[PDB]
Parts: sequence; structure tokens; C-alpha cells
Amino acid sequence: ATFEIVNRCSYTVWAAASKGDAALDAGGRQLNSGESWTINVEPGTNGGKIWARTDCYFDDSGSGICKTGDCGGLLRCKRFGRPPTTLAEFSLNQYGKDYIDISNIKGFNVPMNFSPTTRGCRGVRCAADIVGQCPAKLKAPGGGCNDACTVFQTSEYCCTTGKCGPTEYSRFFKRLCPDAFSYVLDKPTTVTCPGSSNYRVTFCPTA
Repeated sequence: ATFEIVNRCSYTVWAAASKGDAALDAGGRQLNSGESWTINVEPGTNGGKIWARTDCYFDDSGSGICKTGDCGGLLRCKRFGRPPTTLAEFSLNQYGKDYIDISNIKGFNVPMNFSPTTRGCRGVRCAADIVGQCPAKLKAPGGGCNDACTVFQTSEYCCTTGKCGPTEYSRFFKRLCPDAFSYVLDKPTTVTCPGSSNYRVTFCPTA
């Protein structure tokens, strides 16, 4: 599958692509404002994630730091990024279907459109100003809006027992982005695509 990753933000992001135990394609790259990065994701990729990182410093070997979505200080992510991270999530060729979603379960740093570039299902979008509106106790100092599970580390927010409900914090994310996961047991906003669909992830799709 091809993912085109486009930075429509006015600021530089460092795209990341990981399935949690491995990079997808190169796993990470600097995107200046307007730059496009095409990756190939293996068919059958289960639990793929794409995210943006903000305010990165990388030295010559690709080691450094980001204020949001840092993945063990690497330019080329092998692991998931540190919250807050708006997540493009995908499982490809799962019994002849692709499953895509956006999640705020790991919070929100960068607005995001996640759309197929092939036919047969709709894209999803979380492009509201969640950082600007972010409740005071979820505000990440480095930028972005933490989920309540990252901040408070409770069973209710992290859904540790596999039982929990929506919360004041989950409902803030859900109110601003109905089409994204707000908490672990949120009514699914998963979109079903045809197997071997191609995708565009756009950072700042409206800004």
C-alpha cells in the first residue's frame, strides 16, 4: 500500500510510521511546510500508525528529541511516539478489508486528515483546534493536548479492566473530533476500506 504523507502545516513536522515493534518504510522524515513523503507499507500490516512530531532536533546520525511524538530519540521510528500524538491508525488486508481510523486515545498534537486515494470508502478527519481549546490539566508544556490516561494513569481513563465509560476529558476530545476515538471503549469510528486501498495522511488539512 502507498501512504502519501503531506505536511500542509505552516510549521515543519517530523512524520513517523511504525507498527510498534518496527519502522514502516524509513519510519520517519522531516516534512517542511508543503512537502509530501510517499511510503510503501507491506500488505497485511496490522496495527500500523502514522503521526507527526513537533520541535525536533536531530544530529547527523538521526538521534535527538521531539517535544511531541518522540520515539526513543530517533528520526526513523521503530516504536510508537510519546503522547500527545494525533494517530492515523491502520490494519491492512484483514480478511480482504483495510481498517483506518484517527485516534485521540494518545491525545492530540497536530490536526490530521486520513483519506483513501483509491475508491470505496470515506476518509476521517480530526482538524479542530484541540490544543487551543485543551482543558488546562491535559495541556502538554512541550505543545499539544494529553489524553487523561497519559496524565492521571487511572483504571477509568486507561480502561485497564476493559470496563470504563466516557469521561469529562474523553468528551472534550469527542466534542471537537466526533470522527476520532476519544477513549479505549469509544463507539468505533473505524472506517472499512477495500483490501489494498492507498491513503493520504494530511497534517493541517484546513490550516
